[PDB]
Amino acid sequence: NQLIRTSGVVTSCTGVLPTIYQNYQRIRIQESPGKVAAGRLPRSKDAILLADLVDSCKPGDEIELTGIYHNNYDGSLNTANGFPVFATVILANHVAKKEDVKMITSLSKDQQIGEKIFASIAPSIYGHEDIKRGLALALFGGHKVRGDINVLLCGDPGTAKSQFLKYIEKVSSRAIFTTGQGASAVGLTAYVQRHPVSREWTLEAGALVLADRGVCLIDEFDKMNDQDRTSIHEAMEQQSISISKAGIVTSLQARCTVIAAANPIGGRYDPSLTFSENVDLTEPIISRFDILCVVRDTVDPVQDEMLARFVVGSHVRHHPSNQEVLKKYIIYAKERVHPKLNQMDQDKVAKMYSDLRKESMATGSIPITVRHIESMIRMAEAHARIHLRDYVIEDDVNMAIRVMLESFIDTQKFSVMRSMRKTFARPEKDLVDKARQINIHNLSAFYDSELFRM
Amino acid sequence: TVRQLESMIRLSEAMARMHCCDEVQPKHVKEAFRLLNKSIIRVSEYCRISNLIVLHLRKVEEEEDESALKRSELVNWYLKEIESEIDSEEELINKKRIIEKVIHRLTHYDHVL
Repeated sequence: NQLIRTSGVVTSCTGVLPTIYQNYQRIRIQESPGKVAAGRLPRSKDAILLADLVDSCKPGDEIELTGIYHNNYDGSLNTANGFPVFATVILANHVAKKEDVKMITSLSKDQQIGEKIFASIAPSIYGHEDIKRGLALALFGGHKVRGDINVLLCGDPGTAKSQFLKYIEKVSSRAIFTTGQGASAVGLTAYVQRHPVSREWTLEAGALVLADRGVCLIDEFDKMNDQDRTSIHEAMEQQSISISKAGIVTSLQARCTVIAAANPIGGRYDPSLTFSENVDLTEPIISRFDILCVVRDTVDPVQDEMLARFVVGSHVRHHPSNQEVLKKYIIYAKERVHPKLNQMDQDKVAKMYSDLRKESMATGSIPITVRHIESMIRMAEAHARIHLRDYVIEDDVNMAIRVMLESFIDTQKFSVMRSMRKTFARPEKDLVDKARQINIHNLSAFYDSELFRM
Repeated sequence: TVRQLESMIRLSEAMARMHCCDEVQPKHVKEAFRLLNKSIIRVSEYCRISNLIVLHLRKVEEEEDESALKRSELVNWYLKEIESEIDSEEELINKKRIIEKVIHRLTHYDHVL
């Protein structure tokens, strides 16, 4: 019974859904953001639209909600469901329609701290050199200028390696653990349940919507149910729902960086049969992984020695005995750095990678796909975003080479030790290749003066 | 797995809590070691693919180069195959002792033809 000031985000609209119940509709709203202090689970809001703000609300509006919480519980007739602990009917009254940052920013441009920054990226376990690259790319998360990152890990769940992704939420702003089946409410997958005579069908709001222009973290991806796979297969391809029948049109935004880790089925390579050729599953779902990394070395007690002492030392600190400055340095950078492109140097950048493709076509029969390259070009993008030095050093060149060699190990039989020694030791699709020869992405660049008129 | 490291750390709380007499004698040290050692032990891999499929298909070419088989030549040709692949040569000798028990079991059971 008091006017309350708060904030919230509109997530979805219910135009796509089909007389007492018809007066109102149902929407899924959260208030608590991702934070270390917000670790305890909060009480979710369920707002009711009384046919007033329908079709006027669009996703991505960081708006403020103000009103009074009257507990005018309309379910006195006991013919519906009920609200959580915050037992009150929530009405909508405010939706808009149309510093330490500076001190850190001063240190951000400084090059003295810009040198040791990539030598402290992974202090928890020190991991593997490839993982840090994936983490750094994920931290920045970088018209139709979009992209997705598939970071792969090869371990086992019993070791905390499976739990290594848990440490990301300390740095990430939006992390939700699915654990597979029976996740928290909606686990990014849409499902249908049987409802009584008078209740509202559920519009499934995934964490995909809640992290618009954000980052969404997925754990235990391969332990999800087979049924969920069928629904999610189509949405992941387009990161939205697009219908072009010109009769029914709608769009639902899902633009987070899909971060997930695959779990090997049983043993690593105990069976003696082929890995790629012995799969009954569907091709397009498996082929969503851009990089297929293999583990390097098996028995290294010296490397394993360091981790054990970390555990022992860690347990010491927790027993009784009688730095946000560094967290936000990388995160804030991805919002301010937006360099421009030079027209006379655009060809030279794209020229270098094109040469590497045609080399692989000499001895073979189209054995390399452009799609793998398609991820590699966006990966180099963060390099310029970090240093802004206009060139790439040869030190980084060696590291990116190790990415590709691991991929060939998994797909090819161990006989890769004979044919690929030299690299290791030292018609719609055809038209796409044609564009790389001229270094022009736009296929409608002829008479672009008349497109501006329209 | 390393998880037992936490478990073995938990073991120490039983030992220290028992006496709390602020006195150490050497007798408690020797006797403790014997009990722990016996109980604890009981309660792509290059080795796993070379023996079962590679050696079966490798002996066709090697026989044309060597007239006979010698124990001295067995380790000699193996080193050249794995040159610059592993920067650990000392651990190879450990493989020598294990395989001898393995290979003798394979002959009566006819697992490798």
